[PDB]
Order: sequence, then structure tokens, then C-alpha cells
Amino acid sequence: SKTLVRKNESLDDALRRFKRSVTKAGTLQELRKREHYEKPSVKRKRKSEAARKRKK
Amino acid sequence: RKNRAPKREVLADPMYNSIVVTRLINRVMLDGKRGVAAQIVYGAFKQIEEATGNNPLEVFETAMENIMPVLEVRARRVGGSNYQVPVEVRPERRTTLGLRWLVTIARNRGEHTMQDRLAKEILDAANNTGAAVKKREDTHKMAEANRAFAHF
Amino acid sequence: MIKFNIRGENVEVTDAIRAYVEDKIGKLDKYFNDGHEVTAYVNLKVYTEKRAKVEVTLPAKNVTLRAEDTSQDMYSSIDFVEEKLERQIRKYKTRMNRKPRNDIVRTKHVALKPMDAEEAVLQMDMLGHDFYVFTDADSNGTHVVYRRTDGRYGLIETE
Amino acid sequence: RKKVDFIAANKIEVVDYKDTELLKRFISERGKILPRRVTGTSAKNQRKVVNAIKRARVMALLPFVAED
Amino acid sequence: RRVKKNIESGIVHIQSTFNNTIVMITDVHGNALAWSSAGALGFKGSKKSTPFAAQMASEAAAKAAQEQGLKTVSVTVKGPGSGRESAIRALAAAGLNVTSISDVTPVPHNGARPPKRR
RNA sequence: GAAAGCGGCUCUCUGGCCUGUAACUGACACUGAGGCUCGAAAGCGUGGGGAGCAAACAGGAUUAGAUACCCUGGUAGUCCACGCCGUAAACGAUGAGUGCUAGAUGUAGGGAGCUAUAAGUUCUCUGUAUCGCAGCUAACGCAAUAAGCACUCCGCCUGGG
Repeated sequence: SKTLVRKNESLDDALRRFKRSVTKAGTLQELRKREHYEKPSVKRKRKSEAARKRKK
Repeated sequence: RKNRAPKREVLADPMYNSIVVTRLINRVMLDGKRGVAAQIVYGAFKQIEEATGNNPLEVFETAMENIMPVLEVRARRVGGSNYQVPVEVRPERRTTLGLRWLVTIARNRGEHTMQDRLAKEILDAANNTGAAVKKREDTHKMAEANRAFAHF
Repeated sequence: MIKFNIRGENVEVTDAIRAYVEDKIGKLDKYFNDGHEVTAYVNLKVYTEKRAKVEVTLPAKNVTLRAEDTSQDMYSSIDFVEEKLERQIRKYKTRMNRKPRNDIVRTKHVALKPMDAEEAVLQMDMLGHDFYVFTDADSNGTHVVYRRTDGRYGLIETE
Repeated sequence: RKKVDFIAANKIEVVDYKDTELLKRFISERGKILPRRVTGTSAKNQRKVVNAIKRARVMALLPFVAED
Repeated sequence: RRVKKNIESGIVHIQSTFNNTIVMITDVHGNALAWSSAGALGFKGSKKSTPFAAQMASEAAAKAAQEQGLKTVSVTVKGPGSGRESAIRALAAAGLNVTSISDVTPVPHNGARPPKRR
């Protein structure tokens, strides 16, 4: 499971581990978009051409 | 405006050997009275010549240390959120602002002559304390509030 | 507020509807902070009111804005034009208050259609390269003709 | 470089829940699923697997919540 | 004449909120004697999550950890913010022994409704 | 799924299609006023459950002012069984049935081949896009899931308030 530690990591090396890998965690987008609650017809404004703009 | 449009240059001194002799003329000299201005500047290294009799650059350069701060300020807003994000400009402009400082306190003192209240601030510049070091620490203490750079 | 300059510039001045001016700019003194200076400057002419010109200028302490506008009646110009000053301050709410408003390019072959390996002699001569970037139509796959340094038709070919 | 859906690799149909990580490399490093875009999945065949992964995530044979 | 300890592997509970940050240094399960926040210091205003102010917030209790007498750190960060990063490099460089910066920001799954529109 | 809508997981009984198929009925077809059913969202009835959220209202900024946006809260209400309203941008402001047909195109899941020492392609059906032939309109645009060309069931519409 959680190793929390890159292989003999340094300070800036673990900083780049958490920046890189914890930036690819997805741990921030759902939170900042979960600042406030929204209407479920706005939840499918979320489930719309943002993701279709991402892939296509 | 758009460009780095050119500045101008006055010549350095051959008498006491400083360009801030004639730049001290560039702040004390009003109505273009350059000969009276050199009478005050040469009279001020004469004020050194009674007090210490040393080189002009001891009092003049220790004074420069007193009146050249590290940091200056700038207005930078988000949409009104005026983070006073600072800068540290180069010694021609820092020396220029110190020349505003010595023309300020060495001008606006109610004493007898220009060389007498400028004897108060060139001689108290030889006392190298008080108004000048506070006149830069008034911006130096602000820098901890100027800690923000472009953050939010 | 601080100061006026009431000026009827064609007809004499009468302080009933000028007092009505003074009261709607009294409502400027409901929307004031320092009513620094104003000036009435009005103009009515002959031929049974084929115009009604009025004016008041507004040098406040930060903004300046005048008003030389019309109606048929001068009373209606005082009405609709000082109401226009009310709606101007209604335009001047956010314009006053809301000072916040809130090496090698990693890419494929740039050519589209495939050209055969004999055409690579012309395809090297097409764009001006010593090689010839062309998906081979004759040879199954990709082929290219280089320039050997002896001077003959070269071939940059895995082949 | 193919590496799509693993379906032609474990061809066919088995199980898709009685592996440990043979099917469950579909996990992310943070206990969630690999993307249908990075994996780039055949949609309802991915549903033919994920419709029992959603079981097998949380059947107490697998850490359903994790990080790193 | 008070009870004191000499622990070495403290557990550094630092919560970066989206307005402030506590900087805490903890026992083995634990509990914190050497601990602080940004808002412990009077940086109340726009200065509430300046990251170098967060550096000194991640420095003050950090140097207060030697009252107990610990040098190696068992770091645990929770929550992001607008001052998190220079705090992270701060306690990565605060007279400490950075080996394990934990990341314990808890995650719901379409949980409670947040407060509404803005 | 007719829509309304429907997403932790597992069971229970549960419609509805499509692919093939002539095994079979032998036109049983399409509709659809009337009548009937279902049905957003709230709210209303009774009885619970009462985390978080939030009408009502309060406090603090806000400014001339704030009964508003922000913050602190915070009642109704949101959830569960149990009855009702029948009105929503009902939307795609595009009725229902079926026929016709340039193509570039998505993706499902079948049917078939298919590509074989494991690969990867072609046709077929309902799906849902995007461009665009023809046609097309006041223009905008539609165009195979036609705003094109037909017919049967219905419905609306008559200048504005």
C-alpha cells in the first residue's frame, strides 16, 4: 500500500515526488470543485464538454 | 512609456572626486544656481574641513550608507488587493533617493545659512545617526509585510 | 453642498423651478460625499419652444461630468435631465464604489501523400533535401534517396 | 505498446474477480481504477469487467482506499 | 520542577488550511507539547497564508521541539493551501531529519453537501 | 427507460428491445378525440428519522441604505414509510406511424464472414454525435437518430397588450 517515500528520497526529491505524483493523484481537483455544493444539472455541466474537451 | 529612453550624465568632480558632488548640485541647485550650489557643496566639504579635516568621502560615504536603503516599495494589486510587493533598485537611483533625503533634511531646517542647517545635516551626517538611518528603516521594517511576491 | 453657479443664459432666472433644481441636486446631496462645484447653464429660445436646452456641470472632487440636454419644456428638461443625473449616479455606483470588480521537432513526416522510391529522386529535388521524406509507393513501406558524396543517386535506405 | 483492456491477454472471460492482481492491475497506485482513457477501454467490455471489479474492489480482498 | 520528556521520533502534524496552518510536533500516537500555528503568531489579514510566514510557523515549533529534544521528524501534512510549499521545504530544512512527509488529507465519496453556491 | 428519470454492493420478480430467424398465425397493421395511467421540482397529510445543508429570521460588513451578494449562525424543508397536487426551458421552444436516399464520420452488442504458428480486417442492426450531397428556409441552420421528398392518426396557430 502506502510507502510514502521515494527510493532513498531527499528533501527536494520527496518534494518533486509529492509535486509530480501527488499532482497526478487527482487529490485537488475534486476538492477545489468541492468547495461548494451544486445543483445536479450543474453536476452534468461538469459531466459535459470539459471532459470531452480533455479527450476530444 | 514604452522604452528605455536615454538618461543624461553630469561629470564627476576633479576637486573632491565624486559624481555626487555635482549630483548634490543636482539636488541643492535650484533655479539653475550651480555656482551657489558648488558654494554649498564645497562649503560642506569645508564643513568636513573644520570638523574632521579628513577626506570628503568619510562623512559623505558613511552618509551614503545611511541614506542608501536596501529596499523600496511598489503598488501591486489583484483587483484592489494592493500587495506592497517591494523591489531593490540600483545605486544610481538609491543614491538619487538619498540625495532627496539630504536635500530634504539638509534643506528644511530653520537655521541660519544653507551651510548652517546643511551644517546640521552634513555635520549630523558626520554624527551618522538619527534621521537618516530611521529614514531608511521606515521602509526596512515594512518588508515583513512586503513578504508577499505574487502569491494571491 | 459647496458651491453652485446658477446661470439662465437666455431668459431671466426664477427660483421656483430653480429651487426644484436645488432640491434634485439636493438628491445629489443624497448621493454626495463632497459636492465640490456645480454650474447651471441653460438656454431657451424663440418660435414657441422648438428646443429646451439646459446644463449643469459636475466637478466633484474626483469626477467631472456636465449635462447640456434638451426637452420641449424647460420644466421637462429640468425634470428629465436632473432625473438623468439621478440615473447617471445610478451608472456611477460601480463606477464609484466598486473599485474592486471582483533540436529536431518530435513529429512525423510533414508530407501527406505517398511517393514511390523512384520519385524520391524528384522528391529530394522537390523541397531541397538531400534525403527525400516520402512513404514509398513502389517499395512496401518507407524508402528515401540520399546523396552519396561521389556524385551519383544515393539512397538513405534500410532497404 | 498495445496494452489495451488486458482482455486479449487473459482471453477469455475469466474470472474477473478471483485474481489478486492479475485482473487487478486495473488498480491505480492509490487504490482506485486505471483510467478508461489511459487504458483507453472498450466501453461495455470494460463494463463486463468493472461490473465485478466494483464488487472485487470492496469484497475484503483488496484495499479499496489507498494512496501513493 | 515540571514533568518533561526526551522523545526523538516525533510526529509532525501540520494542517495547511486554505486560510491558515497549524504546525504541530507530536508523540508516538500522539500528543503535542511542541506545537504552534501560523495564526498563533499575529499574522491575521492577507498575511494568513504567506508561505514564508508559514516557513517561520514551520520553524518556531520546529525549534521548540528541542525542549523535548527531538531531531528526527515523522512528518504528517494534511490539507493544501496558498502557503503550504515553503512550509514543506521549511520543515524539510528546519534543523530536522526529513524522511517521511505523510499526506493524510481525508477524502469523502460524494459525502455531505458543502455549503452552497459561493 | 415514452419521458420524468435512473450509478456503493448482493439477492427477489420484473418488463423492453436488437441480432439471427418463416417454426407459425395469415394483415392480426398504424394509430388515437374520449376516457385512463404515469409523471419533474417544491409544497401539503399522518407518523418517524433527525449528520450535513439550507427558506424564515437574527448578528457583522456593505453603502445613502441592505430586508441582498460575503461571513457567523439558524427555523421550515431536504431523508424514511405513507396519500396529493398535475403544473417545469416538458427542450431540442423540433408530435406519432412508416417509405426514400451522397458520403467523412462515433460507439454498443449481436449476427456473419475475417487475419492466422498468437495479430486484425469487411459486411449487417437498433443506438447516439460532428461535418457536410441533394433538398432546404426570412436567415440562422437541418440533413439518416432530415428544418428534404410522401401519405394515415392526432393536435395547436391567427396583430398586440
